[PDB]
Amino acid sequence: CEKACNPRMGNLALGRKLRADTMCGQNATELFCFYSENADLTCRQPKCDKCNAAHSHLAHPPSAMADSSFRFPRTWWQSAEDVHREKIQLDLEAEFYFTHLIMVFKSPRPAAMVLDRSQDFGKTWKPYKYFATNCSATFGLEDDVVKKGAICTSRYSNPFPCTGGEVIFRALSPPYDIENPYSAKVQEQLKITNLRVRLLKRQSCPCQINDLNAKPHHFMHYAVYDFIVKGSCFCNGHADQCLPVEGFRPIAFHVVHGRCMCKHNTAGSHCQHCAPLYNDRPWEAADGRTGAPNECRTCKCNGHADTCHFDVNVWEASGNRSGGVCNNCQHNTEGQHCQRCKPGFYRDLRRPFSAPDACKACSCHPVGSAILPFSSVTFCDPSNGDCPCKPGVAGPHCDRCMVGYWGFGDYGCRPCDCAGSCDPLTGDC
Ligand SMILES: *[C@@H]1O[C@H](CO)[C@@H](O[C@@H]2O[C@H](CO)[C@@H](O)[C@H](O)[C@H]2NC(C)=O)[C@H](O)[C@H]1NC(C)=O
Ligand SMILES: *[C@@H]1O[C@H](CO)[C@@H](O[C@@H]2O[C@H](CO)[C@@H](O)[C@H](O)[C@H]2NC(C)=O)[C@H](O)[C@H]1NC(C)=O
Ligand SMILES: *[C@@H]1O[C@H](CO)[C@@H](O)[C@H](O)[C@H]1NC(C)=O
Ligand SMILES: [Ca+2]
Repeated sequence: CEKACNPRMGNLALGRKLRADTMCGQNATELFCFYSENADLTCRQPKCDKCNAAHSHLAHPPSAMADSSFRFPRTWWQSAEDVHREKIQLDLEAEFYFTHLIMVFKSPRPAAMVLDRSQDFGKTWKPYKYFATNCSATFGLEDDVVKKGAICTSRYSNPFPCTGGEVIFRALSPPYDIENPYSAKVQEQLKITNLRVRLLKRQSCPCQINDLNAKPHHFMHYAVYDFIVKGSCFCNGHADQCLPVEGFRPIAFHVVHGRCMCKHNTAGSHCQHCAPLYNDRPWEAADGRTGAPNECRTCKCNGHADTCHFDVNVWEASGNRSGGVCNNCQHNTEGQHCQRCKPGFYRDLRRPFSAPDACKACSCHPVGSAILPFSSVTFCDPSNGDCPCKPGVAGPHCDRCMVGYWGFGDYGCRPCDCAGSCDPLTGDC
């Protein structure tokens, strides 16, 4: 995934549970009929059949909308008899991009219905598009067939055709197809966790029943062949392939998954984060317009840290060039970039600094080593490991009397008046 990228588009309906308030034949078996019209608007002979939820070959559950839209016999969900207020809802186990919807009614399309989304797993909902035979009379909204931008539409509400009639909504409206698809403005429109259809009123086939040997009956019910929800895994443009989301058990389908295989040194379920060691500059979504990747930059830690965090104060201090700060410096290092050895250690020039043994422990003798005020312990020079010795004490470790001194002790070494080479133990010449 070199440049800005995106996973494959697909029907989010597949593999997931579509829910509906009701379905025909909930209790016992039920006779049901369908009525459509021909060119002369005369009612056709109604195909009738039995419905029963307990049996697969008679049931019409909501899941019949999420199945393949091209199988041997067409399948459809069918609500209980005599119901107007109905709701179809699709809950997603993660955040996905929703681009455009296609419903396909077997019965006549509803005289009124609305579509909306939840961006926060069902806590809140916000409209997408209203549908009615008259937007002004039903919802007090303008019709987009005239207003060219309205939120309501009668384009998909005509009783004819009484069967196979489709309802459609496209999130990628003229304003949203241009510009960067990952911008804040577009995410507001595309990103969703749920998708809900609320049917408000049924619609009877207004065809002429002249050729009918019997009056219409057992038809007051909703019916939908397919609930095609085109969309894709959301990854902020830092991925082109997704795996299953943790804890998700799907139900002959081509399922769309949500867990992003993140690229561009990003991380998180949707690449919203930077990789743990790549917080040197602020995260940013890939630019679909520009095609720019906007990939996370690594922190400099000299190989003494595997994690780091951004810092706006350090960021501005560098001149907006770098702001990473290494977390939990390993190998006895200390710096912001783990670039120095801690006190009580020093640079081992024999080794490279990136090496684990870059810093070597100090061997300052506790008694022979002098201590500075406002400190209770001696630490060696980090550059060469030389400890500051008390008077008369010598060496890099201050662990023995200087030449010409004796009586190693907590106050250094006494000068031997030989003078003359000393025996450091007794002071004899
Ligand atoms: C939608 O609005 C109404 C309801 O169907 C209808 O418009 C009526 O008739 C004329 C046509 O423009 C309007 O001036 C009246 O105010 C409406 N009367 C009522 C009682 O609503 C028409 O069916 C539709 N078309 C529109 C409004 O253009
Ligand atoms: C990089 O941009 C500027 C420095 O050139 C940083 O300061 C920002 O300045 C802009 C105006 O140019 C303001 O709108 C921002 O509010 C400033 N940021 C802050 C944190 O005060 C800016 O911070 C840097 N980039 C980022 C992402 O912080
Ligand atoms: C099934 O019967 C019960 C009454 O005991 C009640 O739920 C209703 O009449 C039937 N169910 C539906 C969904 O209509
Ligand atoms: Ca179907």
